[PDB]
Amino acid sequence: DIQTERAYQKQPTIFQNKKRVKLPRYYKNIGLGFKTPKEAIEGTYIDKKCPFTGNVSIRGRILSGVVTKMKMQRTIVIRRDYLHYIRKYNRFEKRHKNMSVHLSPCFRDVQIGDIVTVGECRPLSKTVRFNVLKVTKAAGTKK
Amino acid sequence: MKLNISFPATGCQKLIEVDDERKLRTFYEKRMATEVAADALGEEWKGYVVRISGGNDKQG
Amino acid sequence: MKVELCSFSGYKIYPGHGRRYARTDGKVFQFLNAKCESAFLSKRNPRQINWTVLYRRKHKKGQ
Amino acid sequence: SGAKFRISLGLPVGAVINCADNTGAKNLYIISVKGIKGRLNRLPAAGVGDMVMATVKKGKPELRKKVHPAVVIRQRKSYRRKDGVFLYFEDNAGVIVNNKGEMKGSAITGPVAKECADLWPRIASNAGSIA
RNA sequence: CAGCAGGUCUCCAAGGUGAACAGCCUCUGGCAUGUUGGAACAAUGUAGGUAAGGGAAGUCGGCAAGCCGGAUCCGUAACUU
RNA sequence: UCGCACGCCCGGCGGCGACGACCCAUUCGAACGUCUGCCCUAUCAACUUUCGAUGGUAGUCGCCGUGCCUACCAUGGUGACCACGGGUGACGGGGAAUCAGGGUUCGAUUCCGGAGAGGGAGCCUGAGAAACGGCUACCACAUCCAAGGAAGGCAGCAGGCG
RNA sequence: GAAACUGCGAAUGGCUCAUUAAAUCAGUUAUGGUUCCUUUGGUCGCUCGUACUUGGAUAACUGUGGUAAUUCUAGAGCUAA
Repeated sequence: DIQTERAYQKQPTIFQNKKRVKLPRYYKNIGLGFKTPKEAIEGTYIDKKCPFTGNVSIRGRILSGVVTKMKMQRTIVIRRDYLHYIRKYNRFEKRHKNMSVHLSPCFRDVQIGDIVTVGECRPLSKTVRFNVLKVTKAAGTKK
Repeated sequence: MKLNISFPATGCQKLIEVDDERKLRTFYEKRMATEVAADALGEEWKGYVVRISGGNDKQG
Repeated sequence: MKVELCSFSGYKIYPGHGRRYARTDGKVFQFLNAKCESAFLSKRNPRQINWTVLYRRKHKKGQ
Repeated sequence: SGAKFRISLGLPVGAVINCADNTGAKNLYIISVKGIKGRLNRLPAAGVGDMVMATVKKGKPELRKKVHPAVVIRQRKSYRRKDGVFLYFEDNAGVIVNNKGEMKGSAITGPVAKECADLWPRIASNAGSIA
């Protein structure tokens, strides 16, 4: 079922080994007026790199992006189309800085084309410094 | 070869040169802080037990 | 008359016997015969060789 | 003042010996040994400490394609010192020198034999280690 | 010209090692070492080997001898039909 | 621990400091991080990956967060929105010159931030160095020498040679 | 009060741009993911178990010098933090 990794998988805050006679879970609000999702509380998973149920806090900047790849485990790759004006030739240039953000399995139905706001945090790997905060649905296509 | 002997009870020291390898056979092949019977150093050195500590070579 | 201890075996080498070996970087090794000479040139550790003195200093044999 | 005290010589004409100095040369092709009168079908051989005529095969091109005098400083053949010790240096080495005994180079890699030092005092000046 | 190391068309093909009906050892089957034996181990020989250091300087000529060599994983140039 | 005036009771009580200290805040910072901005090249179109390249689990080091490093899981990550590679008489910026305007060229040069003392490699002390008018090796250079050995880094100040 | 033992600085400054093409560098940011010499604001009888000051080693100095050569070094007599 769960805890298929090498060591024991649990939240560092919780403790269930006290003398008995559902498992307790610890979470946190994120700030800047973003809600806490329902399944991060309801679920039984753990993730130390999640800004809701892990030892990481969002600080600095908060930006957005659109998902283009998901072929990794527990993280995705986003696309960031931004426009830059050139002073000499008075026209715009199409540039993007695609980079990976850590998608926790707190969200389940994540598809292509979804706009996802993202928050700066401490570096958790070589190049990722971001985590998925909340996921908005795509333009239509409910089915 | 010179012998810069020293006497810690009074604090005096003198330098004596010896031009005989037969005189120096009892000193050779001895390490730091070794009691060496120095009764073969001469006629008037009888019963002297001396401690060898080493000095400088022919280059300094 | 300087008897001096073999580099591989550890036996005393009398001045009329033995063989002198000095590698390129600058250090000198001493061999009593070609029996000890052939082992050192092929990277053989004396501590794994039973008949040397260093085996007896490692296994605490004799004495 | 200093004699030769003949040693075991095992580097004939045609041997390539490595350069143990900083002239930029790598190897030395022995072409002839200076001082050997010769014998019918006997190849002129050189031991350590003999002035020898060499030629660079690979290395700096301004030293190649010409004849250089050399002095052997290391050899593979085991030779007998007068006190009765048999010495070899796991390689054959030589340095580039002129007729007076002055090095073209300035530094020596590896040891130099003791009998090479006293016949050639200038070679011993830049020798890092002896024997 | 012979009980001549030559030549002469075919059937069957054990076990092990090993890709193999290759080379080596063994079983069934066959034999006394191939027109004789004994005693020593001289030179020169024929057939095998080994050599410190150099590595073709030998020789018309790398002749002979010597090096590599099986398998697995990489890697593999110029040229070209 | 030390130094300077000096007092109160009938041996006991007190002053002004310096110095260094266990720890929390200040300052100068330092390093790790985010977004955006860089010259040319297709006669560089596919690049990178068990020789961490891309994420996860668990560890080591570290001042801590991290494939910074280690064993196992997935073969991914990037590129025609020009990736990778190569060259750059490329340290960068604030800025300087010419200019209607739009720009172009220069920017090592007194300010800021980065690098370095011939080259990399390694290091003690010291809060702070991988220092170099500090060390340990090698390479290139190179000084004295009695031949046994010692000793050096002006892309600093002036100055000498090429 | 020479010199010496002991602290701080010598990681500041001056020179140059070899190297370097999202790398340095320039603008907004965070250490909620760490240190911090010196300076300043504070705790510095909070602990429950010879003090009227403990111990023994050294440099300077006296003396031997070794060397061709150095900001090279030791033996004997000490003494202070």
